[PDB]
Amino acid sequence: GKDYYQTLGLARGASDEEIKRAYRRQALRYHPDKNKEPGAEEKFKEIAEAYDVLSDPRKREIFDRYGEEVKEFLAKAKEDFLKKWESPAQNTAHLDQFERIKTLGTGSFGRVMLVKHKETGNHYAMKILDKQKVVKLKQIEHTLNEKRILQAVNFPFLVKLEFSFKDNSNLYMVMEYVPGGEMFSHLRRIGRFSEPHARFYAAQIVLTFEYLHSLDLIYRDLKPENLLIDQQGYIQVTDFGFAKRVKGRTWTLCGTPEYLAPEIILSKGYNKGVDWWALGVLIYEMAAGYPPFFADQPIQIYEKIVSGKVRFPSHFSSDLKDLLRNLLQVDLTKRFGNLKNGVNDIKNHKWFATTDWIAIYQRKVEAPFIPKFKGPGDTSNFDDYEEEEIRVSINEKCGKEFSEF
Amino acid sequence: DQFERIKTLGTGSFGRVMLVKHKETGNHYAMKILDKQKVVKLKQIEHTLNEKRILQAVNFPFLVKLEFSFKDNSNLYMVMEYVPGGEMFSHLRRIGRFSEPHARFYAAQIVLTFEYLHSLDLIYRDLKPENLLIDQQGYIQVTDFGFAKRVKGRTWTLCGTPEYLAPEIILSKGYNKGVDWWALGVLIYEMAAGYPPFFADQPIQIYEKIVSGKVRFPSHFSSDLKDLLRNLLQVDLTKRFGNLKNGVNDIKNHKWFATTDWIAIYQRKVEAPFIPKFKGPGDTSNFDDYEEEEIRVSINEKCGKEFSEF
Amino acid sequence: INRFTRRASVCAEAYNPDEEEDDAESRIIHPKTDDQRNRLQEACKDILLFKNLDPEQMSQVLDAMFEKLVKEGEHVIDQGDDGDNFYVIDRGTFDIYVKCDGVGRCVGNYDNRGSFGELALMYNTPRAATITATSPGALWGLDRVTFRRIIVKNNAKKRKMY
Amino acid sequence: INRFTRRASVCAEAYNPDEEEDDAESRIIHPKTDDQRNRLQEACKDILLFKNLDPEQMSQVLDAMFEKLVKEGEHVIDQGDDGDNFYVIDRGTFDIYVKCDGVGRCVGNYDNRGSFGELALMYNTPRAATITATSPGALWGLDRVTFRRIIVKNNAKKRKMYESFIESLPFLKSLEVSERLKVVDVIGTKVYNDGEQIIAQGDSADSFFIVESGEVRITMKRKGKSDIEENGAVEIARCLRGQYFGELALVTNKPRAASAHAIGTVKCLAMDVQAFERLLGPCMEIMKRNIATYE
Repeated sequence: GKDYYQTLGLARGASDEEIKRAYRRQALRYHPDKNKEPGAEEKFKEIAEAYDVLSDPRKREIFDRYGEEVKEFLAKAKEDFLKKWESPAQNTAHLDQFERIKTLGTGSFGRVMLVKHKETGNHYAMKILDKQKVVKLKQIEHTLNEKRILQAVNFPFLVKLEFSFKDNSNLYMVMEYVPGGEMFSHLRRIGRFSEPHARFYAAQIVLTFEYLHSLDLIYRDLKPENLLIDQQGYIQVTDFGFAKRVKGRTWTLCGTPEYLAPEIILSKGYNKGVDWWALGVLIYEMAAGYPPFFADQPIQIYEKIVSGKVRFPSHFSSDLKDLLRNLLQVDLTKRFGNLKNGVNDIKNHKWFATTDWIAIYQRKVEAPFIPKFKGPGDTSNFDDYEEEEIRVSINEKCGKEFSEF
Repeated sequence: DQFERIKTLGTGSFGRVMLVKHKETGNHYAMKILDKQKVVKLKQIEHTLNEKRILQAVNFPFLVKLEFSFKDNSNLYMVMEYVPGGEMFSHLRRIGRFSEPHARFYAAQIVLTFEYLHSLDLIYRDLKPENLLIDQQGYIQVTDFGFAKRVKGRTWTLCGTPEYLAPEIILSKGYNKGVDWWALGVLIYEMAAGYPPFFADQPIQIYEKIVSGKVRFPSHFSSDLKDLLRNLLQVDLTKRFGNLKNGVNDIKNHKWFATTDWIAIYQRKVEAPFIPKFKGPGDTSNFDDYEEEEIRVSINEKCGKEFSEF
Repeated sequence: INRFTRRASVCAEAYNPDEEEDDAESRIIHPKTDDQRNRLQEACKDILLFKNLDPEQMSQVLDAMFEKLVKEGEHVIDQGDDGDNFYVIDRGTFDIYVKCDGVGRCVGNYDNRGSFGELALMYNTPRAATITATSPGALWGLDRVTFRRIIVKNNAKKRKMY
Repeated sequence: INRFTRRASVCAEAYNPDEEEDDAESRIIHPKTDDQRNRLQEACKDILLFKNLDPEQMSQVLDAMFEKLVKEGEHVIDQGDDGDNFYVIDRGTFDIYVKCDGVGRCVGNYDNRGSFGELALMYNTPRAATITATSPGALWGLDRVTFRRIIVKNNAKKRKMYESFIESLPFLKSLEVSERLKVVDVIGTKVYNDGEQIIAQGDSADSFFIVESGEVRITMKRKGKSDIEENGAVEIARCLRGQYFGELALVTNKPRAASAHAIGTVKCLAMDVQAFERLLGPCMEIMKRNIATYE
């Protein structure tokens, strides 16, 4: 991470000009004879290592090659993303193919159900949406993002969505199957994870956050329901229509109504760092044992959010307490995510004493406890729901408004 | 069916209550339907029989009249005098909390009705804020008396509500008066703190709090009743200082309670500290906007031989 | 300000052991092995009802017990009918699916650990939730009628004699 | 174990920032008296949204406020229907009834305070309350459409007005298009009257500030610099709505230049190097890249 050229300020040819100035600055900053707090020793050691390696290209050649490879990979990823954005896709789906079985869960946006293919025959999930509720609210901008997100997928975490199908008054989107269940149900059943499980969850959260930030794609939506556990022993995210990348600011408030930071409640801008805050309170549910807001009226929730005060029962960890105490001001200006790379202060923190993202990059680490897989159609882990068929008349209702799909 | 109905007045586990107009005189009255469905599905004939036997020869200012009672081939309708005004819980929730005189008057009325019930050997049993009616003249009335008993004796009945119990009722232990006193210690709390007494998302926490007697001193509470609340919760009853059999020589000699002129209160003369605002016959501003459910009359005889005492 | 839940009554059968019924000393003991009783006592010696009880009553309750073999996939209890039984967590995974407003949701799976069903013995209440058996097992079917009758009879006899 | 809760999707109205055309100043006009305006301002100050708003937006909302006269026994707003209005009880008392499993339980009323349907403006949601008339009265407020439009217009004006005033400075080459928004958001606002010294003399000048509105005459004590002995108005660098000062303070490291002086009502920003040192770090290493200019 720490480039040897940027540590002391040198171009391609590290000469004996600014090296002395950098060494003097480093010595004036870090001083073992005067300073003794933790964290400074590692920084001083890294600075000394960079200084001694800058004088010998034999040790900086590997770092230069790694940086060049990282830059080439980033450029290739950006080119692929641009090509996918500039490449449309449609007319690759049909209704007479997948037959529904039962309902899995409906909400204020869509209904996920179980379907089976008529050709091969395999259980899968299908999200159905009705344009009747979207026409009244007018949310075509959020739905248009899915047309491009369907193709913008080049990572394991990114669920490779299937081809969608728009009807006269209904839309269907097939996705992968999740024999396991959701994390919210497991948390409500247990209510208190151990140390290994919490560490694994934090590592997965950091990994998915880094993956989402690499593409500069605002997550926007965030809730416990957006976290499914697959039978392979991993975590997956759902509902990506809310994602969007705009040069300017935005104002579409929709996603975290309860876990809303005090910076957006006043109808103001925000950045991707808020995604951590809205999720930080979630960690409380996996530490204390009860919900964060012990009230029912939105006024009490807003007063508790604006009032910088969080309890600390005799059940939290050592580093988690410090992490929660560091973030308490109203105007979160010293955020740990709003940095250059955004993967230094969080990884170097005491909470992540031992981590290894390379092992998870290739997907080869068995989860602590994988849900029981009782063969295909093992919908016992997921929550049940009443059956509700599609009772809509076959009639066109504004087709031009739903052309791009 | 010699009564013209107007609009429903209430629906719940206790039953249904509507408003009727006397055809022989023209006056708004309340009509409570026994239904008997839940009674046969839950067995509640003993409580009704006890209430009937009690009301057969019981009359006091803190009681509702029994004017005309009607039994059909499969239903029963009890008529009573309507008291426009509404319950005090609605006003308490709308405002927030009352003052010290209000709590003093409430405690005075509570001890008065307790003494009246003890004079003839009776037990109130159930006690909730949804059983009070304030008229315009200040005459307070109590409703819902099915949860009672003729003679105290020594039984092992289990009823009431989870929000008003004590360890003596969880494992029946007679509780000739603890159920009517221990739980009362929390009632004042409902009319003191700015939030309900019990606030938990599971009955286990409520049971643990009821078993572990400990009042949480609110952030804003008067120091006068603090000492009283710190001791209202107890196991036995003989250790309680203010708990004489008379019940008048203990509350009057208290710290805050001293100028409680019970002579003028028991005679129904002193006006209430908060009189409801009237408007017309059968007001509805104080009551909720509840709607009327599906009503059904009798068809044939199904359980008419139940209350075979009239 | 708040949803304000209802406050329905919790009345039940007024068991007056004095001149009811005709039989007497109807204990109906059902002995079993010693290992099962020893394993069940570890969990029975921690409930609020048994935390303060005479040893004789605890021994009688431990002796009186009926077993029921439940296979995989059997809706023996469903949210709707009245509830009169106390099921003890003996062995096997059992999912508690509650019909939250007509929607099934897992409350807390029990696997030879914990304790539930005691609420049914507190008062007349319908079924708590659906107990789905994921695999075969042997549960304890303790009815409500038996528990209050001796538990009150012993106290009455002790108060009459002692 | 727990009562639990639903996880329903929430919604808010959208907007097109590219649409800059709007009303001239306000559609509804109804200037009330002074006492009523003061009472409305005092009642609105208790709201959290009005804690950071400036007097300009408050006056705009007061001028665009809409008054509605409600008589006795009148009924317009009802539960279930999509909420599309908002009012405030200026006087009187009106009890609000909310549904509770088929029972319209009461919640309370207000008396020259409160705000019926204050949350409806934060997001589109069905009517979660029910109002009822009691006596003749007047309610002040504004619908959700116009309120959201005015809020978004003010936000866009505050976001776009500030930046164009720094792009002209040739010094600005390191900041990217994404950091400009963060810098504009971090910039605050402060007001200084006449005589109020912005900063005492002899302080460690190691920051940068730009004047927003109001001329600022920088002066110092005539002593070291060869000039008139009698102290007075030194011709250092009069800053105005366009000029800049404080840039030459990271590499030069010259002695105390001078001290500013706010003449009358002067509005300035509130930048800080701490916020800039979080991402790009100290500007000393960033400004060294463009050495061809300073050399």
